[PDB]
Amino acid sequence: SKAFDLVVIGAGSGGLEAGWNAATLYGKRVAVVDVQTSHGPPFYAALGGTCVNVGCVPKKLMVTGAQYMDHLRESAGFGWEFDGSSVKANWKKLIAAKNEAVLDINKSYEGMFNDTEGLDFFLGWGSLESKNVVVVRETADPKSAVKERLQADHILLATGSWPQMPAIPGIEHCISSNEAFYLPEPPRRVLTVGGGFISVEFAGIFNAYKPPGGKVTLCYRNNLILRGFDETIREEVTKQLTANGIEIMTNENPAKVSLNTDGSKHVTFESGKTLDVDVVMMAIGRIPRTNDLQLGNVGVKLTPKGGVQVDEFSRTNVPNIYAIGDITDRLMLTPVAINEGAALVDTVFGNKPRKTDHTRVASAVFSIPPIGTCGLIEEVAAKEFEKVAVYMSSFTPLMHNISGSKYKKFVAKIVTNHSDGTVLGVHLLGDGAPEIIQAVGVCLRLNAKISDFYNTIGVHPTSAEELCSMRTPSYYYVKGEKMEKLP
Amino acid sequence: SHMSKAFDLVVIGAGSGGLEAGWNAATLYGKRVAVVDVQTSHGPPFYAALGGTCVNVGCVPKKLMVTGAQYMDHLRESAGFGWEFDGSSVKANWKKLIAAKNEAVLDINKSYEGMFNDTEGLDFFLGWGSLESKNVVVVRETADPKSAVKERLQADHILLATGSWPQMPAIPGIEHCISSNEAFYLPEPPRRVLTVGGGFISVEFAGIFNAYKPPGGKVTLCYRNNLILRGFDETIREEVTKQLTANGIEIMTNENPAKVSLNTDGSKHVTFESGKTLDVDVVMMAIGRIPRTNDLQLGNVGVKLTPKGGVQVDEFSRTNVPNIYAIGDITDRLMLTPVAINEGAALVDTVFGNKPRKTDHTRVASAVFSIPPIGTCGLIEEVAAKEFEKVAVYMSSFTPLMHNISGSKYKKFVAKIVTNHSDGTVLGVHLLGDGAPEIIQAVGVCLRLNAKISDFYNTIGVHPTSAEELCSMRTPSYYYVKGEKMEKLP
Ligand SMILES: Cc1cc2nc3c(=O)[nH]c(=O)nc-3n(C[C@H](O)[C@H](O)[C@H](O)COP(=O)(O)OP(=O)(O)OC[C@H]3O[C@@H](n4cnc5c(N)ncnc54)[C@H](O)[C@@H]3O)c2cc1C
Ligand SMILES: Cc1cc2nc3c(=O)[nH]c(=O)nc-3n(C[C@H](O)[C@H](O)[C@H](O)COP(=O)(O)OP(=O)(O)OC[C@H]3O[C@@H](n4cnc5c(N)ncnc54)[C@H](O)[C@@H]3O)c2cc1C
Ligand SMILES: [Cl-]
Ligand SMILES: [Cl-]
Ligand SMILES: [Cl-]
Ligand SMILES: [Cl-]
Ligand code: NA
Ligand code: NA
Repeated sequence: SKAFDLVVIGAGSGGLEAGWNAATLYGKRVAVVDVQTSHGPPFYAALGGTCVNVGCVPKKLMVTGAQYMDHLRESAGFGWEFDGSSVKANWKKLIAAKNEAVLDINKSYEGMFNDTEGLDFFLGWGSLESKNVVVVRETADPKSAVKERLQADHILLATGSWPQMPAIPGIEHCISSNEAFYLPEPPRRVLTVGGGFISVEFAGIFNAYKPPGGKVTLCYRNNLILRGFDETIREEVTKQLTANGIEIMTNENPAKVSLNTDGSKHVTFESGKTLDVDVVMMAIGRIPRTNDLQLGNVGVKLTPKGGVQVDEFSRTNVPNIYAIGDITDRLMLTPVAINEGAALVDTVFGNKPRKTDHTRVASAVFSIPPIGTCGLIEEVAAKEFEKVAVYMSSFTPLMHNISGSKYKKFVAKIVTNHSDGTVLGVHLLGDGAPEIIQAVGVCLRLNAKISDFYNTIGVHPTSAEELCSMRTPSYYYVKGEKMEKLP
Repeated sequence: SHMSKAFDLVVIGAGSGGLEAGWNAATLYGKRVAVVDVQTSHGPPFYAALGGTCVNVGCVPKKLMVTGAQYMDHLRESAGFGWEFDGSSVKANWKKLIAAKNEAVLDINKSYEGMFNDTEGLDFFLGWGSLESKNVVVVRETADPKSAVKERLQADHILLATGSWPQMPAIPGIEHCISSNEAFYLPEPPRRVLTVGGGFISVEFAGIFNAYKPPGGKVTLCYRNNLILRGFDETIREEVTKQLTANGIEIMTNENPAKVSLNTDGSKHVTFESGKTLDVDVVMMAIGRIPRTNDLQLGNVGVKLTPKGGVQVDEFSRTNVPNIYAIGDITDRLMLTPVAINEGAALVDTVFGNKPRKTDHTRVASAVFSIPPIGTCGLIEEVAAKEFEKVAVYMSSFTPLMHNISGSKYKKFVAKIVTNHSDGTVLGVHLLGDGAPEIIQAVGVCLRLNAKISDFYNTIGVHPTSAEELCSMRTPSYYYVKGEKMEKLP
């Protein structure tokens, strides 16, 4: 048995931040537990968390790889000549370079533990034995061989989320994003199930790397992909995915999946339609990872959705037990889990309580082309503010009339409280959107108004400068109703 | 008819500034406006045309050409992500680039053309504008004041918006050299080229010629002092030098051409002041741009010039003559299109809108489209350090993740924030690497709202991006205390 000031269950974004800050800013004794030290099967997430191993970082590399499909084709407009028939996308080379890059980060975090005093790493499955004891076991079976027992005065739960699998017959024929990262070969025909950013991002990855005669289909059970994003943007990205050869099946949901004699999958939709594919990747949701923690042993309370319930400072119902990051089922983003972990350790080991602000958080979707957003979409703004204005600009950038990708419209929309000009949200679609939106998140912390954008001098020629050129609302919401003139 | 025409405002120069002023005077305030320019569409002999330098031989076509040049990196970098193709078959077709560019520019030319037909009170006159007197602009067939008169335009107010022009140094064999204007029209990409100058135009062109050079080629950039891009962040100056070298560009600093002659094969033989020599197919001089005031006949009305040669103006763009104003590059200040545009809008609001307004020339964001590019806004540290007793510099430099796989590990991203350490106010932000021009725009908005470093640091990052580094810097890398560089406060 071993003592500590902080035991962190889960060496991911939120937990490495919390642990690192405690060991180094406040010189506490920290233990951190995870099930695996390097990425991949069988447990996928590992030292560094979801982001590093099966998340933001490898997805970004693979989206970057998929973008060359457009680049190679678009180069001809600017005079570039080569043998187009010689072009092939080697997925194994992609995956191998991606794995090497992720493994470098893994080795780097191992070195971080070996080099930082008062921060120890424990390999295996952690769970709550009592209010101040964490057990680590050989496997996730609450019953396997104990490896270590750790008493702790404070306990941080930061075990993240896991893909949700619907309970349809044949679900075990489907993969999740976890397995997608390791596919031996690029699927020829693939169905991504879901309308959110993971389904959209992988559909473009697979679309770029599919072999000759490939097809990517994305299905979603409701009418329009990317619920929660700007409505013009959802429509436009739908249109740009279609122009790049992806087939979008809206109002469709798998009812079952079966095995074909050749090893491919036979998907039957609730509507009766059928599709044969090599891979069915479910990306319908991620759920808080709470099962393995034996939370009953101490009474830590859950919300009706399955998140560990927390107050604004991340405290559970049981004193000295905390929860940050995806396990709380709030904003599922890496930097938000990091900010929670830092605010928590500031509150508990330093002294200036700090709470994470969950409004006006900027985020991105690495679709092709990508989306960058911060703050409210207009239909949510229309329910809290009596007068809302929407400034909108949309057009194909001149580089994309030369490249031949004419379908590539840039969209910039600014939503305001029309009573005092306060910017409430900014929504972007087009090359560079994720990069443009970062400093827009700072603007929103400063309560920028539309006149602060419009009075700023443009950087020319950029897409971003569009945000500084809008003076006149394209339309309004008054008391929740959409209209073109103010009444 | 054979009678002069009358206007509230005559603008000489239909470019960035003049078109903004004219359009706004006509459409917002119902003035009667004339705009004069020398050519309706781009290209020789006069290069700039309706739409200005920006549209014809500046921002717009250079960005299309830098975008074309970036495919050289994209093609190469694709291999690290598993793209395979016949490398040996790769050609850069400069003539296709130039054709595509001319066609895009000409489309813009044509759309300005129809704006004039349907805008009531906004008229275009072709030829050369000069001041005959306080209320009469004469338009002539050429820049020579003896050339024939095409029109006389009566004007209550006159706006000088004639922009700037490349400067040519008076060295022997200067006639064998070209400027950026000709560079846009060269029939063939040069095998060997010297770009003379260390400013943005020389650097951006070096990148473009480097991508499109034929098989045995070489781009050399020379600069008379010791480090390119004066006026920019010093770290970024040194790093951009390294990245350009890494891409096969030869940077010769502390070198200056003394003379140029023709070898017997027709190539250019450049001798430097050091006595070093270089043979090239093209010498592009880009040592500076000067205000275009010579053709205006300013002596006729007594408009004063600064020592530097620009039209002297007050904060409201007024000259020493009551109803004659000047904006844009002719005033030899900040030579940027959106600055000319903002000056034009402010001037018109002031004169005809009764809502006085002056352009703010501080904290203007701007970009260099070098490969890799720069985005910058506000003070560089050594300027800040002369004005503020305590200055903190936050600095981060990293290889973005993609370049761990691409092959281009030399592509370091640099992000610097310079602050007044007494109260945390951001004084300057300086960025080098892919996306920097796009990231920096909203930074301009932050600086105009007096952001502090903690406004940055408390903002949650968008992950994974390069921009998020701006919102993860909490501890100075170093300081200046009463002008003195030091890694810690005393
Ligand atoms: C495909 C995909 C793409 C994504 N892209 C982005 C993006 O672009 N930008 C963004 O901001 N966010 C992105 N995310 C979300 C981001 O990955 C998460 O929000 C983030 O990782 C949450 O961090 P966390 O600390 O809550 O959990 P995690 O980082 O998931 O860490 C949990 C850790 O706990 C370990 N663990 C679980 N149970 C136990 C146990 N009982 N004992 C010991 N260890 C355990 C796991 O092995 C894991 O390493 C993406 C997610 C996915 C799935
Ligand atoms: C190569 C290059 C690249 C550039 N890149 C950028 C960039 O990326 N971003 C940026 O912001 N700025 C850029 N600039 C600068 C930008 O082009 C100028 O700051 C801007 O055009 C200034 O606008 P203006 O209205 O002062 O003058 P202009 O746009 O130059 O307009 C002046 C007009 O007056 C006309 N004219 C001149 N004399 C007369 C006369 N006597 N009678 C009638 N008409 C006349 C000319 O034909 C011209 O059309 C670049 C410039 C160059 C040369
Ligand atoms: Cl769905
Ligand atoms: Cl819907
Ligand atoms: Cl060619
Ligand atoms: Cl020089
Ligand atoms: Na350690
Ligand atoms: Na931050």
